[PDB]
Amino acid sequence: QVQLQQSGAELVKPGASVKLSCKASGFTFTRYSIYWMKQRPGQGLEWIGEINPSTGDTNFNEKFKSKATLTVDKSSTTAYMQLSSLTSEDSAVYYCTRSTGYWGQGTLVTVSAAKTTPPSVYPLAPGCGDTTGSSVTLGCLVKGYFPESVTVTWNSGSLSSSVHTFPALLQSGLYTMSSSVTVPSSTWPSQTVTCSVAHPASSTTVDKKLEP
Amino acid sequence: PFGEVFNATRFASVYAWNRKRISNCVADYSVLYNSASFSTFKCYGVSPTKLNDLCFTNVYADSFVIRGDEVRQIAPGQTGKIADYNYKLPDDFTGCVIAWNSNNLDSKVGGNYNYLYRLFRKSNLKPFERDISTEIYQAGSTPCNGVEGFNCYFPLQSYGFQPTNGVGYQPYRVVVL
Amino acid sequence: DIVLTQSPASLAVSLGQRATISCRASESVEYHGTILMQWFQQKPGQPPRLLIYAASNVDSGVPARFSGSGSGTDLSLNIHPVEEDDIAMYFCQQSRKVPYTFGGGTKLEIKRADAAPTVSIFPPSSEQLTSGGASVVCFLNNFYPKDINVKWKINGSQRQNGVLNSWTDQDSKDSTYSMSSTLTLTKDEYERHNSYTCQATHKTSTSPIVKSFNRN
Repeated sequence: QVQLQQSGAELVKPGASVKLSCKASGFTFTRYSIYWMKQRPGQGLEWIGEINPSTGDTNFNEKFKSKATLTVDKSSTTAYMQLSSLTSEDSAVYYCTRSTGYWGQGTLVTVSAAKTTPPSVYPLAPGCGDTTGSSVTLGCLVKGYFPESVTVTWNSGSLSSSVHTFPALLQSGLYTMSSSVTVPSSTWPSQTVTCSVAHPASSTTVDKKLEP
Repeated sequence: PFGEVFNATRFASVYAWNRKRISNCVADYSVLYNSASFSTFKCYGVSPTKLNDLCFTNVYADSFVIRGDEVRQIAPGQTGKIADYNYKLPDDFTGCVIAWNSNNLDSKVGGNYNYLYRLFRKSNLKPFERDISTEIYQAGSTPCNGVEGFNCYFPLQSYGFQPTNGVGYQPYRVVVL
Repeated sequence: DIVLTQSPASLAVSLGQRATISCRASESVEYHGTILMQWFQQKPGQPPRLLIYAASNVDSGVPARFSGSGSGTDLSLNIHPVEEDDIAMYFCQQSRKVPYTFGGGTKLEIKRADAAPTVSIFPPSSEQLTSGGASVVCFLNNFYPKDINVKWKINGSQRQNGVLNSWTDQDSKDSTYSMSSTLTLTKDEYERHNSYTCQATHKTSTSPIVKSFNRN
């Protein structure tokens, strides 16, 4: 099917440059113009600079200084955008889009001088006097990571219903988030539950087993 | 006369409406309204019971498949997508237009993408005209150059007939005279 | 640069009702017979998808429940039977003059009957203690409406310093809201007490809904 796989979740030191890739699949690369969009939490969507997969491109004077759009017509079928001299106003989510259908997953760029700290995962299981009930809620606390971008998955997807991903919070340069999952009480103490947290910005993945 | 038009196994598309001729033969416009259950027989000029008594090469049959909500567009003076962009009747229209539902034939689980319709055009269609152009319609000040995007749209859209859709979103089939 | 101003910024509607949002443009986004407006929908945590192109035309894969109307300078997006999955942000974007501009957005949330929060407390893992810290978690899941308040108690006394709260957008399945509260504290400051308590205050209960535990 039509797919726009973006890379990303990248920490970039202030003032450096970065190149975001977006690979296209399921459609002919040359028949569809490609647009790049910027979204910062707090601000709305901003600006559509386009590349015609056949030379031509057009930007916005607001980005006609930090944005350089190119593409590889060849087997890559990949559109690239290079962002130059990244200031703190440049950390955001950038999307590649096809003018029709879903946009790419979005690359989150974080421009900071901080060192990549991996997340610390902790299991949250009730114990010592819990009256069970028809169902039980377990959790995973993902604390002390940077930069933002963390994905928690329960039982590799077997527990996708009754899941809650709480947005992350920045308290002193580090991020903290939580995830909850509710399951029938007849299961968890018998059939085990495992939480798999993924940090792409550190290329790390940690799995924790919840036990009473 | 002939009946392989209405009893045809494959009907045309709106933007490519299929015309058929009939001459040097006899046509009985009365018993036509017998193999019927026709949901539409809109008629302008003379009644078919009276027109059963004369006949030039005027005998023309235009077949295609439209949208339910759009059957009202195959009528003189009407505007819209089909009238302006697919099949335009004149204002001197002297004939009849016959229609009927066909959801059990031209519908699919997952949509039927065979029937299409023109959605954009630089100018309205002159009466009795057939446009099969497939060029990227320039919507704004931009030459498109064989590439789609914001503006510059592909002009032919598919109906995607599903059975779960409503009667307006259901198929049909039209005639002419 | 046409300025796109959306109204309202936040619309609440009921299941099956009609929802309408409007977009004003400083200039006319019309050109030679077509209105160069687009409507995009971004569900919570998803990339935006194109709903409407050329102001009134619907893109493939978009249900007929969405419709586009308006003229030149004032445009409207309508949803005739609002379904539970429509919880999303809605952006209008123009394309008659480069640069292409977007609107401010419109968060569409869904009205439903009240729901009491299921509250669950969680002591700190024994291994966070080895790190020197101790974080007590409390989940308040599936509550409606959005308004909710949280009090942390310890040995009876209220604590308000090391408390951090996180909220979720409305769920596409429940139309409810969940919330997490973390009381972070030192392992040394944690062993100097016994009972910990998470109290929720919501429309559905005149009395605070309480979960608690003791360090024994």
